[PDB]
Amino acid sequence: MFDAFTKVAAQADTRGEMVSVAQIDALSQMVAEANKRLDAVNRITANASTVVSNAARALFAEQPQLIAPGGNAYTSNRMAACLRDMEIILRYVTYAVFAGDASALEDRCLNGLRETYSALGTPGSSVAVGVGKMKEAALAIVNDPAGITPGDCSALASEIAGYFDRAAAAVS
Amino acid sequence: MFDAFTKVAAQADTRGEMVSVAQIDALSQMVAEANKRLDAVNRITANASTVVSNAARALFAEQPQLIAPGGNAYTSNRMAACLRDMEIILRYVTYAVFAGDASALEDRCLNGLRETYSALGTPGSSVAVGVGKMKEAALAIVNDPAGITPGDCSALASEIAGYFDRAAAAVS
Amino acid sequence: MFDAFTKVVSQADTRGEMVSVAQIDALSQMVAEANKRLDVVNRITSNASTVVSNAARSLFAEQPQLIAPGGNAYTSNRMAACLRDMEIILRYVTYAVFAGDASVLEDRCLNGLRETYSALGTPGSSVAVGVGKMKEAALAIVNDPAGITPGDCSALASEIAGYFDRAAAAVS
Amino acid sequence: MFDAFTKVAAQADTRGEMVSVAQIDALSQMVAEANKRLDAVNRITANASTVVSNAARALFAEQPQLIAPGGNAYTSNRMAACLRDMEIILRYVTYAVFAGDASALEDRCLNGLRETYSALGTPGSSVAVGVGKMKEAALAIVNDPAGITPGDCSALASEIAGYFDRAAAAVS
Amino acid sequence: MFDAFTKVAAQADTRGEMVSVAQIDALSQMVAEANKRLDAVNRITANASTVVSNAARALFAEQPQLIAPGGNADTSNRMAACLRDMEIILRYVTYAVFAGDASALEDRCLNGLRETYSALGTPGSSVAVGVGKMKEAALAIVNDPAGITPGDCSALASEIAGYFDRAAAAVS
Amino acid sequence: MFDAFTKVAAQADTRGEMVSVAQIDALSQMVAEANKRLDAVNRITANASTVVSNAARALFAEQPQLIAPGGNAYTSNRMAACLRDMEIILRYVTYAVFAGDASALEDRCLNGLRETYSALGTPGSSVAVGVGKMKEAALAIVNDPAGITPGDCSALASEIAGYFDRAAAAVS
Amino acid sequence: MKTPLTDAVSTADSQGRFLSSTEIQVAFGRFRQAKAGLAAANALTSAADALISGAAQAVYNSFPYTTCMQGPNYAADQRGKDKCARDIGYYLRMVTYCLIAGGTGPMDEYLIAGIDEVNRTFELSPSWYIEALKYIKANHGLAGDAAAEANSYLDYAINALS
Amino acid sequence: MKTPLTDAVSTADSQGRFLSSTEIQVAFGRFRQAKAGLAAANALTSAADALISGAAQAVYNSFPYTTCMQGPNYAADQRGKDKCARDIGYYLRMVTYCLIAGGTGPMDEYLIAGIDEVNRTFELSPSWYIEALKYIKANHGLAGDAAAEANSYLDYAINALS
Amino acid sequence: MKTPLTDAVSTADSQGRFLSSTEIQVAFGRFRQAKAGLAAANALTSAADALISGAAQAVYNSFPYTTCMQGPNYAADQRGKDKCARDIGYYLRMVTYCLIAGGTGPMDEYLIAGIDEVNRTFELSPSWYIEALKYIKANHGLAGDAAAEANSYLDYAINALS
Amino acid sequence: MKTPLTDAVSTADSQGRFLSSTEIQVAFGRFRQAKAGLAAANALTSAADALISGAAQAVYNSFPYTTCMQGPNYAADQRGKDKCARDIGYYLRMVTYCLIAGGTGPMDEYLIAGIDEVNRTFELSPSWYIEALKYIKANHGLSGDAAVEANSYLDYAINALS
Amino acid sequence: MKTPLTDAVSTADSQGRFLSSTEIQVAFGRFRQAKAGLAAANALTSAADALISGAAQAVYNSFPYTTCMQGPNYAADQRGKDKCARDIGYYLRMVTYCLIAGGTGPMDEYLIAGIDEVNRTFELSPSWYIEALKYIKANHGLAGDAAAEANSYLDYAINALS
Amino acid sequence: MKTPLTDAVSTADSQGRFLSSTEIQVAFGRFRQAKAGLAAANALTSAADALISGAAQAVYNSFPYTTCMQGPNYAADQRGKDKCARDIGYYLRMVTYCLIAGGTGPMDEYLIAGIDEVNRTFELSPSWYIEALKYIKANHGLAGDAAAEANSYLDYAINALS
Ligand SMILES: CCC1=C(C)/C(=C/C2=NC(=C\c3[nH]c(/C=C4\NC(=O)[C@H](C)[C@H]4CC)c(C)c3CCC(=O)O)/C(CCC(=O)O)=C2C)NC1=O
Repeated sequence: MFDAFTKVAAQADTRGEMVSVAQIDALSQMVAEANKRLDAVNRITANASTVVSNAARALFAEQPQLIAPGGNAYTSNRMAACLRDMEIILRYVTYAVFAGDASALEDRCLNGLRETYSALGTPGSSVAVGVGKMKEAALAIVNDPAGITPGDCSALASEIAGYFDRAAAAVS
Repeated sequence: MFDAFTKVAAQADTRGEMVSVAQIDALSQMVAEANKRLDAVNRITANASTVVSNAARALFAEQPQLIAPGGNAYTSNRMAACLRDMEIILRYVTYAVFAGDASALEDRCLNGLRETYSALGTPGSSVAVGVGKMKEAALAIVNDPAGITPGDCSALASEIAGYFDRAAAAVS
Repeated sequence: MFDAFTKVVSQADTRGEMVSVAQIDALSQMVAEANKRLDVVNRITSNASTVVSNAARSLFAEQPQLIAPGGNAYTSNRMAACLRDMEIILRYVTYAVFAGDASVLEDRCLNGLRETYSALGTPGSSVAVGVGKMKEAALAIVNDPAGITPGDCSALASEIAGYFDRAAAAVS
Repeated sequence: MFDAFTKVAAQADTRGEMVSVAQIDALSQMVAEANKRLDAVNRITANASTVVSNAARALFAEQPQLIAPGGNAYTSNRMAACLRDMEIILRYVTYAVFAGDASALEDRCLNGLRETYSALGTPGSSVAVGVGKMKEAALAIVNDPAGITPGDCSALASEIAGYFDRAAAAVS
Repeated sequence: MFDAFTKVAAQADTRGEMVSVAQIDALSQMVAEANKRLDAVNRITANASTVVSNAARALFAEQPQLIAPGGNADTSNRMAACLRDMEIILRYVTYAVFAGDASALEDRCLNGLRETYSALGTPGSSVAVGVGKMKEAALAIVNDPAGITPGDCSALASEIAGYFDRAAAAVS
Repeated sequence: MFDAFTKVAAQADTRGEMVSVAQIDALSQMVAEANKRLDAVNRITANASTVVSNAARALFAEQPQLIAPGGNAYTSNRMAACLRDMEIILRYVTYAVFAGDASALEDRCLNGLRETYSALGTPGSSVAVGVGKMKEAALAIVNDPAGITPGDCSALASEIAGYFDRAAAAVS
Repeated sequence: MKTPLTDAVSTADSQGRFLSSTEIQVAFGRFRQAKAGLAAANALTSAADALISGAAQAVYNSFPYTTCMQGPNYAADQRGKDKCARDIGYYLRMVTYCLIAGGTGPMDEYLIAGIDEVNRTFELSPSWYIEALKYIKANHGLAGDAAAEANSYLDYAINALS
Repeated sequence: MKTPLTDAVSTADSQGRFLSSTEIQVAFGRFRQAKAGLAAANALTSAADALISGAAQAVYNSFPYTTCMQGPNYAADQRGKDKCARDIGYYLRMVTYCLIAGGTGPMDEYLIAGIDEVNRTFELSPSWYIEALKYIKANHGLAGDAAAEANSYLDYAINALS
Repeated sequence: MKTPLTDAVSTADSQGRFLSSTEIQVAFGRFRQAKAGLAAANALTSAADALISGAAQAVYNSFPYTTCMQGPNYAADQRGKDKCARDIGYYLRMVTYCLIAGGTGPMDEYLIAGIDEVNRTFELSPSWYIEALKYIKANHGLAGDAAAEANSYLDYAINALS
Repeated sequence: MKTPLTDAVSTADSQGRFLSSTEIQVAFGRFRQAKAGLAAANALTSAADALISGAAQAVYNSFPYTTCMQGPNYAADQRGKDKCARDIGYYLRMVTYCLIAGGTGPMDEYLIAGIDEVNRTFELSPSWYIEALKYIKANHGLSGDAAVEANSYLDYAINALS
Repeated sequence: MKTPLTDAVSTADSQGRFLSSTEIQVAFGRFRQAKAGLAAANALTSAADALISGAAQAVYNSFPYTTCMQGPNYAADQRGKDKCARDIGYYLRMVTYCLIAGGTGPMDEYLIAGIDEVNRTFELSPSWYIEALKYIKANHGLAGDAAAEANSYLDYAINALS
Repeated sequence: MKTPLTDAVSTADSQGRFLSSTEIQVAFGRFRQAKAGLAAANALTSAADALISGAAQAVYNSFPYTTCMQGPNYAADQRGKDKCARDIGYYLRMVTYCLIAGGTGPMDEYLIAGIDEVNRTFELSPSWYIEALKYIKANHGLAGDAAAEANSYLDYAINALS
C-alpha cells in the first residue's frame, strides 16, 4: 500500500528523480490540513455502527426481495455476512482517508470483489446502493458544524466522496 | 450434503414454506421402508471386496490392453490405484443409498472426476465398465432372497441402480 | 527426475522390455567417459560466482536500461533477485550435466519460468542473454587445457551447450 | 474414552475372556433403563444455561471477593472464562451420563485441571462450590415428576450425582 | 508488556481506583521530559553497531580464552551468535527506554536467559561484562553535549543505566 | 551425526589442531578395510526380515506372558509396533556400522528410548533380549565364510557387537 | 448440517470407511423417531397461526415497552408488529424443520449461526424471543414423544439465546 | 494492550528491528496528546459521582421498565440499582484509563473482551449501557482536545455495543 | 473406539456442543439393537468350543498343505495347531465384543489395526482366516437380527482381509 | 527414483546448493560399479527364459497345491501358469533395471509400491514369489561383483515381501 | 513500506479493527514532524551536487587505493568514478525520500534489502559507503529537527552496513 | 555435516529405509577417494607454515593498504598481522579437514556458516581472504587427484566469499 507521501516517492523513484519543489509543496499543504483529515477519520469511525446499520436498514426496506426468504440476505448466516461487508467497505474507506491514498482500499478490499459477488450470487448493484447510503451519512457526519473548530472541509469531503464512489463503482 | 429429508427441508426454506402434508407423507413412506434400505447398505458393504475384485478381474480380462505393459493399469502403483477407485466409487454409492440422496456422491466423488481422469490419461469408458459390472453384482447381492424377510425391494433396487448409473455416466 | 540410465529404463518399462544389447552398450560408453563429465561439473561449479557475476556485469553494460531507475534490475531487492536467478539457472544446468539428463532442469527450473517472468514484468530476452553469456564462459572454462589429462571433450561440450541453450530458449 | 459396554469389553480383553453370563445380564439391565438415562441427558442439556447462570450468580453472591476488583472473576475477559468453565464441566458431566462411564469426563476435562487452576491462580474450592450448586439444580431438574412417565430414577440420580462429585473433587 | 502509563493503569485497576491526582502529575512530568527520552533512544539506536562491535572486541581482548579454539566464541557459527546476543540485549534495552518500563526487557529477553546460557555452556559472567561495556558506551553516547539543546539528562541516564544493569544481573 | 572421519575431525577442531600423522594412519587403515565393513552392511541388510522375525519369534516363545492377552505385545496394534521397533533398532545398528560411529544410533534412536518405554509400560529387558537375539544372528550372518573372499573380519565383528550391545544396554 | 443420517455418513467418510453396523443403528434410531417427529411437524404446522399470534402477544405482555417505545427495533407501529411475527414465524418454521430432519441442523444453519450479530446490530432482545419460544412450548399441546422432541428444539433455541 | 508506545515497540519487535524514527514520531504523537489526555482524566475523575449518578438516572428514564420489573437482571431493588452504578462506574473508570494510556487498550482488555457473553448470560441490555455512555458524553463538560479524545473512547464503547 | 455411544459423544465434543436430540436418537438405535446383540453374544459364547474346532478344521480342509508343510507359520505340529485355534478364538472373541459394544470398535482396536504387518511378517495367509470366518458364519446358527448383526462383523473381518 | 545419481542431485537441490565433491564421490562410486552392474544385466537378460521357467517350476514344486487348486489366484489352468511366469518375469526384469540404474529405484516405483494390496486383493502368496526369487539367486550363476549386486536386489524384493 | 501512516493502517487491518485514537496520535506525530522533514528534503536536494562530489572525494581520500587499483569494482577509471557517484547519489536520494515519507521505508525497500549480496558479489566495500554517509552528515549543515532526523537516516544506512 | 557417509545415512534415515546398494556405492566412492584425500591432507599439513606465511604475504602484496591503515580491522601492527595469519591458518586447517572427511562439511560447520556477519561486523574484506586462498591453490604443489580435490575446497571457500 501507498500513503499520500509514499505514492509520490514511488513515482519519483521510477524516474530516478528527487521530488520537485512543486510536489513537496503540494504535500506540504496536504500536511497543513492534517488536522481536518483526522477529524474525518475519527468522526466516521466513532459512528461506524450507526452509519452501517442505518444504511442496511434503509436498503432492505428499499429492496425487500433481498430479505424475503430465498433472497441473498435471507437467513442469519447471510444477513450477518451482508452487514459484515457493509462494515468492511466502510472500514477500508476510512483507511484510505487516513492515508490519503486509494490503494489500501483498491488492493485489500475492492480488488476481485466484483467476481466474488458474481460467483456467490450476491447482487452487486444492491451492495452499491448500500455503500452509497453510507457515503451520504458519512459525509453529513463529517460536515456537521457542531462541536468543532469552524473551517472549510469541502476538499476533504470531495476526496472522501471519491473513495466511497469507487467502492460502489467496483461492484456494478 | 443432503439426506432425503434435508433435501426437502432445503427446497422448502428457499420458498419460505413449511413442508406440505403431501411431502411429509412422501417422506413418511420412505421412513416405513427404512429397513429395506439399510439391508441394501449392509448387504453391499458386507461384500465390498468381492464386488470390487471380481469386477476388476472381469474388466481386465475383457480389456487386456489395460494391463499390458504401458497400459494405464500396468505397474503395482497403478493397479492398486485403479482398484482403490473402484472401491471408492462403490463406497460413495453406498453412502448415497444410506442417505437417500445423490449429493454425497455427486459432491465428494463424481464432481471433477471426469477431468482428473482425462488429465491423467485414465480411460473413463473403462472405469464406467468397471462401475457397471459392480452395479450388476451389487444388485444381484441385494435382490437375493436367501436369509431375509420376503418383500418387494424393486423400488429400492431402481434407486440403487440410479446411483451406479450416474457414477458411470460421470466418467464417459 | 531421470538420470541418463533411469531415462532409458523408464522407456523400456513402458514397452515391457529389457534393455537391448545395443542400448546397454550406448550406456556403457557414457560410463567410460564418466570422468570427463565430472570434470565438467567440478569445473563449472568451482567457478560459479565468476561465471555469474562476470555474466551479470556484462549484461548490464550491454543493456543499461535494466539498471536505470525504473528498469527491472534497479533497486537492491531486485538486483539481488536477478543475480540469484542467474545463479539458479546455472546451478540447474550443472545438475543436468551431472545426471546426464535434461529433466531436473526442465522440471524444477525452466518449467513455468516463462510465465513467472511475463507476470512479474521481467524481460525474458534479457535473462536469455545472461544465460547465453554464462554458456560461453562455462564452455571456455571446461575446454581449458591447463591442469587436466588431455583428451577429446567435444561431445560433452556439445551436450552442456544444449542444456544452457534450452534454459535460454525457455524464457524468450 | 469408554462407554458402559466398552468399559466392560476393555476389562474382559485384558483377561482374554468373553463377557460372563452375569456381566451380560448387568449390561442388559442398564439397557432396559436406557430411556430414563436419555431423559436425564435431555433434561439437564435442555436447561444448561439456567443451571450454569443461576449457579454462577449464587456463587458470586456467596463469595463477593471473586468479583471485587482484583479477584479472579473480575474483568469481562475473566468473568466470561469462569462462566465458560462452569458450562464446560457441565457439558462433560452430561457426556458421562449419556455414555454411562466416567472416562470422557476424567480424560478430556478433569485431568490436569487442578494444576491449570493452581498455575493460573484460580481458587479451586470456589469452582467446586459452583460445581456443587449445578449438581443440586441438575438433580432437581431430572427428578421433577412433571411431564414424564412416573418411575424410579433413584439409581440414575445416584450415578449423576457421582459424576458432579468427582468434577468438584477434581479441583480442591 | 507495559509502558510507563500502562504500568500505572494495571496497578490502579487491580485496586479498582482511578489514578490519583498525585500519580497523574508524576506521569505528567515524565511526559514533559518526553523529548530527552526520545533523543536517548535515537542516539543509542543510531550507534547500535559501534556500541556492540567495540564492546565485543574489548571483551575478547580481555578474555581471550573465549575465542581460543574450544572456547564458547570459537567458530563463525558461534562468534556470530555471540555478536547477535549483544545486539539483542541492546535492542531490548532501547525498547525499555522508549516505553519507560522494564517489562519489554524482562519478559521477551532476560527471562529464562540465564538457564539458556547455563544449558548451552555459555559463560554468563562474560555476557555480563559485554553488557556492562555497552552500558558505558551507550551512556557516554547519550550524555555527549555536542549537537543537542543543553539540559540535565541525569535522571534519564540513571534510568537507562538501570536497564543495562538488570540485563547484566540477569545472567551472572 | 559423526562418521568415523568426521568424529576425528570434530575433536581436532576443538583443539585447534590438524589431524596428527598418527591419526591419519589410523583412519587410513580403517579405509583399507572399507570393503569388509560394506559387506557387513550388505549382509545384515540383505537379511533384515529373517533377522527380525526369527528373533521376535524366539522372544515370544521364550516369554509368552508378552503375547498372552493383557501383556505388552498382545493385540495386532501392539505386536506390529513391537516388530517395528526390533526392525528399527536393527536399521540404526546398520547405519552405525556403515558410518563407523555410534552417533547416528545414540542420537536418533537410543536416546530417550528408555523413558519412552518406561512411560508406555513396555518391558525394556524384553526388548533387550530381542536385540540380543538379533545381535547373535546378525553376527553369524556376517561371519559366514560361504560366497565371499576369505579374510579376518574379527575386528569388524567386535565393533558390530558393540553397537548391538549399546542398543540393548540403552533399554535396561 | 447436523442430522443423524448426514452425521453418520460424515464421520464414516472422514475415517475413509464404509458404513458399519454403528451407522446402521444411527439410521434405526432416526427412522424410529421420525414417526413421532413427523406427526409433531404436522401439528405445529396446522396450529401455525394461533401459535405465532399467541406468542407475539405473550411477548408484548411480558415486555409492554416493546409496543410503545419509539424507533425501529420496537413494535409501536404496524411495520414493527409485522417484523416481530415474521421472526417468531421463522423460529416456529425452523422447529418444524428440525422435527422433520431429526436434528438441530436446519435451525443451526438458517437461524442460530449469526443470530448474535443480528440482535446486537439491530438492538433486538434475546429475552423477547426467549419468551416467544416459552409460549410455543406451553401451547403446542403435543403429547408424549412428539412433545419431548419439539420441546427439545424449542429449549435448544432458548439456550442459543443465553 | 493497544497504546501508542506498546504498539510501536510491538511491531518493531515483531520485525526484529531497532526503533526507527517512525516509532519516535509515534511517541511524539503520544506525548503531545498526553497533556490534553491527563487533564481530561482528572476532570472526569472529580466529576465521578455526579457523572455516574447522572448516567444511572438517564438510563432509568429512557428505560423505565428497568426500575420496576422483578428479577435479578433489572434494578427494581436496591441490590440492582447498586450493580448498575457499579457497572457505569466501570465504564467511566476505563474511560479515564484510556485517556491516561492514550489508547483503547485498558478498556479492550478489562471490559470489552467478553462483554458479549456477560450481557447474554445475565440478560443485560447493550442499549442500557449505550444510554449511560451517551449521557457521560453530554455531561463531562470538557474543552476541545480533552473532549474530542474522551468522546472518542465513549463512542468506542458505544460501537463495541452494536 | 467406534461405538454408537462413543461416536455420538465424540462428534459432539469435537463441535464443542451439548448432546442434541440427534445423539439421543443414536443412543436409541443402540439400546434397541442391544437386545438382539447381547443374546447373540451369549449364543456365540456358549457354542465357543464347537465353533473354534469346527472353524480350525474347515481351514485345514480348504487348505490341507497347512497341516503338513514343515516350519513355523504352518500347523503340521501340535504347537502350530495350537496357535491356529488361539487365533480363530481371537476372531470369535472380538466378534462377541462387537455385538456387545454395538460396533466394530473392539475388533478394530484389538485385532484389525496392524494385522497386515503381523501376517506379512510371520507369513500367515489372510485366506486361511477368511475361511475360518466363513465357517463361523455358516455355523453359529443365529436367527433374525442376531444373525444379520453377527454376520456383519464376520464379513467385516473378511473385508479387512481383502 | 532412488539411484546414486538422482539421490545426489536431489539432496543438493533440497539444500539449494551446487554439487560439491561429496556428490562427485557419489557419481564415482556409481560409475565404477556400473561395469559389474551392466555385464550382470546382460547375463540375466540372456538367461531370461531358463531363469523364469526354472523359477516358476521351483515354486510349483515347493507349493504343489498351486497347480491343482481350482479358481483364479492359483495355476491349475494354462491361464494361471501364464500369469505366474508373467509376474516372475516382472521381478527379473526389475532386477535387471536395478543393475542398470545402480539402485532399487525402478523396482520401488514399478513393482514394490502397492504390491501389498495387489497380493491381498487377488489372494496371491508372498511366499510363492519369495521362492521364485530364491531360485533366481541360486541359478543366475554370476560371480564376484555382478553376483553380489544382483543378489542384493533379489534379497531386497524378498525383504519387501516379509 | 515502513511509514507512520502505513504502519498504523497496517496493524489496524491485521487486527481487523477500525482506526482508534492510537493511530490518530501516530498521524499527529507524523504530520507535526513533516514540517521539519520536508524543508530538510529540499535543503538536501539543492545541496545535491556539492554533497555527492564532496562525499565521493571523501571516500577516495580515506581509501586512496580505490582510485588506482586496476579492475572493475574500483574507481581508477572514469567509468568507475561515475558508478561511485551514481551510488552515493542513490544513498542521498533515499535519504530525501525517507524525510518525505517520515520513515526508513523507501530506503529499506529500494536500497537496504539485498545490499549485502550486491556488495559481496561485485566486491564493493561497505566501509567505503559508510565514509560517504559520514561526510554527508558533517556537511548537509542542517539545523535542529531537520538535522536530528536526516542524520537518523544516514546513521541508519550506516548501521545497515555493519 | 555434509560427508558422503553421513549424507548417505541421512537420506536413508529420512526415508526410514535400510541402506541399499546405492549408499554402498556412495561408501565406495568415498573410500576410493580417501587415498588421494588423506595424502593430500598430510602434504598440506607439512607445508602448513610455508603456506600460511606465504598467503598472508600475498594478501599484503595485493592489498598494501592493509599493512598501513590505522585501526583494528587492518594489519599495520603486530596484533593484526597475528590475527590475519590466525585466520588464514583457519582456512587451511578447514581445507585439510575437508580432505579427510571427503566433503565440505567441516568448513561448512566451523567456518562458512556465519562468516558473512563476522566480516561485516569487524569490517574485514572477503577479497583479502579470496587472495589468501588463491595463493594456497598455486603453491600447495599437489599432483593429480590430491590437487583436483584440494582445489575444489579452496575454490569452494572462494565461492562462499562471492
Ligand atoms: C555393493 C555390492 C558389493 C559388495 C557386497 C562387495 C564386497 C566386497 N568384499 C570385498 C573384499 C573382502 N570381503 C571380505 C569379507 C569377509 N571376510 C571374512 O572373513 C568374513 C567371512 C567376510 C566379512 C567381511 C574379505 C576378507 C575381503 C578381502 C579384503 C579386502 O578386499 O578388503 C571386496 C573387494 C574384493 C572382493 O572380494 O571381491 C568387495 C568389492 N563389493 C560390492 O560391490
